Amino acid sequence: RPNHTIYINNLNEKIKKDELKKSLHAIFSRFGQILDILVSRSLKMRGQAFVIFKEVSSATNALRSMQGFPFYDKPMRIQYAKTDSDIIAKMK
RNA sequence: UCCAGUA
RNA sequence: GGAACACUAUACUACUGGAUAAUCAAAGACAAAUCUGCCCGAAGGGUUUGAGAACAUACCCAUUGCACUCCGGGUAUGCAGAGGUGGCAGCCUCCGGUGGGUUAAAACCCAACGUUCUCAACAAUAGUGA
Ligand SMILES: [Ca+2]
Ligand SMILES: [Ca+2]
Ligand SMILES: [Ca+2]
Ligand SMILES: [Ca+2]
Ligand SMILES: [Ca+2]
Ligand SMILES: [Ca+2]
Ligand SMILES: [Ca+2]
Ligand SMILES: [Ca+2]
Ligand SMILES: [Ca+2]
Ligand SMILES: [Ca+2]
Ligand SMILES: [Ca+2]
Ligand SMILES: [Ca+2]
Ligand SMILES: [Ca+2]
Ligand SMILES: [Ca+2]
Repeated sequence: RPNHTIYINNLNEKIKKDELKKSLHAIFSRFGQILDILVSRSLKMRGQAFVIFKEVSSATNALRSMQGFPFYDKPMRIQYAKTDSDIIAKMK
């Protein structure tokens, strides 16, 4: 079910944390306001990224019209955040 | 291993 | 450069180039100034080497992973960052290599950035100067 944050995995693991951040924000800006974007290259949190929007309609729209997107020769796998992000929890 | 210049 | 004021010589370290005649050339960052705030100490000043650890960058193995506190493993690499008396933050200047601006081209300018901590060793000798 719809949520401000979207979970993206199947991301090219060879990509630097800085480059990936700026690239993600770029392809997801046309969808709405981006409060933040979490990326880690840990053992557990790599190949993935959380991307938070300010509006749920933005996220819902981003998921739908970006699924399987060829992001670094690897078709994205977007999904809704199972849980809510801290940024949003401590707010409303 | 010596010699110069430089640092 | 030369390591706890400062300078010089020597041993010595590094860059670059040479063969007793040891060439020319190349190579070279501590130059200028000594800032602001806060904070810790009995005292603030390391152009040395090493060892751990962390971090970064190449590959290699493993990982398809729901986080929001950094944090898989392995091989190689790191030997350029500097000054402003400790630390954190900011600012000024320098050196370096990227990316912009301006030019006929430079030169000038703008911006972002550049390996850190811990332990251990070493910090000589000769001379000079408060
Ligand atoms: Ca010098
Ligand atoms: Ca000297
Ligand atoms: Ca000395
Ligand atoms: Ca000098
Ligand atoms: Ca000076
Ligand atoms: Ca005192
Ligand atoms: Ca110093
Ligand atoms: Ca690694
Ligand atoms: Ca290593
Ligand atoms: Ca370096
Ligand atoms: Ca410059
Ligand atoms: Ca110029
Ligand atoms: Ca800055
Ligand atoms: Ca100590």
